[PDB]
This record gives sequence, structure tokens and C-alpha cells, in this order.
Amino acid sequence: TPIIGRDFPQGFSALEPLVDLPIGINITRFQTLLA
Amino acid sequence: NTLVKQLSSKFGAISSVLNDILSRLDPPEAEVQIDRLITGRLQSLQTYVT
Amino acid sequence: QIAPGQTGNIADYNYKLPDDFTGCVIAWNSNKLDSKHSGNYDYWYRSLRKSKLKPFERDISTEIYQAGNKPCKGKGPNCYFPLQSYGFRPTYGVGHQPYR
Amino acid sequence: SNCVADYSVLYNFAPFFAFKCYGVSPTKLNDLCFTNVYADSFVIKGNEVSQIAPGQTGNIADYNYKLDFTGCVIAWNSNKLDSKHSGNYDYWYRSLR
Ligand SMILES: *[C@@H]1O[C@H](CO)[C@@H](O[C@@H]2O[C@H](CO)[C@@H](O)[C@H](O)[C@H]2NC(C)=O)[C@H](O)[C@H]1NC(C)=O
Repeated sequence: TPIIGRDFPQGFSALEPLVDLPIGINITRFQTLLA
Repeated sequence: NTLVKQLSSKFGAISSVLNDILSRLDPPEAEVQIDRLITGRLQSLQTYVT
Repeated sequence: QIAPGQTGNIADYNYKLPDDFTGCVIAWNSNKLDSKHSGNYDYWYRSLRKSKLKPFERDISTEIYQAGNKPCKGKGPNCYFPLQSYGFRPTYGVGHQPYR
Repeated sequence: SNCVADYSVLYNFAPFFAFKCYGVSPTKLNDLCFTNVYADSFVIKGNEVSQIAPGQTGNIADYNYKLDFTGCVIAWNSNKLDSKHSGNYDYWYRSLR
């Protein structure tokens, strides 16, 4: 989403589906990864 | 009183109470019996409204 | 047990199949290329689990099942291995033969 | 008839080396009894315990009685009863058949 550099306009937008990854596991927790 | 009384009917189901259907029958069989009770109960409401 | 709505050691602890299911279940007898005379113990199924499985979940673990109330570790009065092997052999009846 | 089918007392009665059962489950919630459970009780050798299995033969389970059945057993030797070499025959079965 292109946005103004800092402030949110708090407008409306929507996301599109990209992928179905059938891992088939119990997911209860998550974390992000640093580069 | 008639509309409430109809809730005790089975309409061919094994029991008029939904919890007995879920307790006694495997999910797909419970679904068949539930659709049967749903049909009977919604027909009772349409009769009442008409 | 490989059908929507079924209950049993496989339907509940190894593979729950959805109730709203579209697809085909294809099965055939496989005594050939299996069921060696000495017992084919390469195939295992889960018999002990904490809870019933959700559709298509595959929880693959060797966690020791605690059957009793008193805590234990590894092996003991209340500690049982969760998987049960089955020795397929040519001498078993049809209900006890392997199927692919 | 005043049965209940509380199986926690059987489990707690003695430790098991292994369950050695052909039908392990919680076995109801111990409040209500269902079906005629029955108990066909006898004492056999450690290898005979494995011989009596669904679809199995061996020497035992061809002689005596064939085992569809739940094999849940308190798999513990009553050493206090079998401590003598001459023992007794209180648990006999027709192994000759
Ligand atoms: C997915 O994982 C969670 C947590 O690891 C499981 O939740 C536990 O389930 C056991 C068995 O019912 C309970 O004794 C625990 O108390 C639960 N944890 C919590 C934090 O409540 C959950 O059961 C797993 N999903 C499946 C399908 O097994």
C-alpha cells in the first residue's frame, strides 16, 4: 500500500490472496525474524 | 401453544431433542436427523405465520 | 474408518477425515510386497493420544503417553509408548491383512 | 446390578510392565456401566501373553480358548503367589486341547 511517509490516512484498502501452504501442523505461537 | 407443542414432535426423527441426536449418532447421521427436525420446525413456523 | 464422521483408533488418533469431504478413497489388498513371514513391523499406528485429531492434522511424535495419574518419565507403570507396531503376516485373516 | 464399571481401581491396583492390551481406551468415565464386560481370568507364560492376540495362533489360543475382544490386563506377575517352584494349579487351563 503506498502511503504518505509518516501519518496514516486511515483510508480503506483490501488485500488479495497469494498462497495456500498446507503445512498441516498445530500453530499456537509465532515470532518474527531479523536479517 | 400449538407452535410450542410442535417442538416435542419428532417428524420421523429418533428424538425431538437435539442433544439426544448429537449424543447418540455419528455426526453425518445426526445431521440427517437434524435436517429432519429443522424441516418440521420451519414448516410449523410457516404455518403459524400464514 | 477412512470416511467422514467415523470413530476409531485411526479416525480419532491417526487421521480425522472432514465431515464435509469431497474426494475418493481408493483401497486394495497388499499382502504382496508386504506381510513377510517373520512379521512386517515397519508399519506403526498411534493408539494412545491426549485428544482427538482435527481434519488432516499429522502430529508425528514419540512423546511417552501418561495413562495414569501419577507422573512418570520414559517407561513405567503409567508410561507407555504412544505408537503400536503391527506385524503383518501371510497367516492373518482378511480383516488383519495390510491394505495400500 | 450395582456394577458401575469403575476401572480406575483396576488400574491403580498394581503397576503394569506394559499394558499388553488389544483395546486401550479410557474405558468409559467410571460413572456408568455399559455392556456385559465379563472377565475370563487365567495365568500364562510371558510368551503366551503375546500368543493370545487377535488373529494369532501359536501353541496357546489354539489349545484352550481362542481370543473383537479387549485384552486389557494388569500385566504384573503375582510373585507373592508364584514364589514356590512347585506352586499350585489354581489357574489351570486345558493347554493340552
Ligand atoms: C495444539 O497445541 C496446544 C498447546 O501446545 C494444545 O493445547 C493443550 O492441549 C492439552 C490437551 O487437551 C491440554 O492439557 C493443555 O492444557 C493445552 N494447552 C493449553 C495452553 O491450554 C492443543 O491441544 C494442540 N492441538 C491439538 C489438536 O492437539
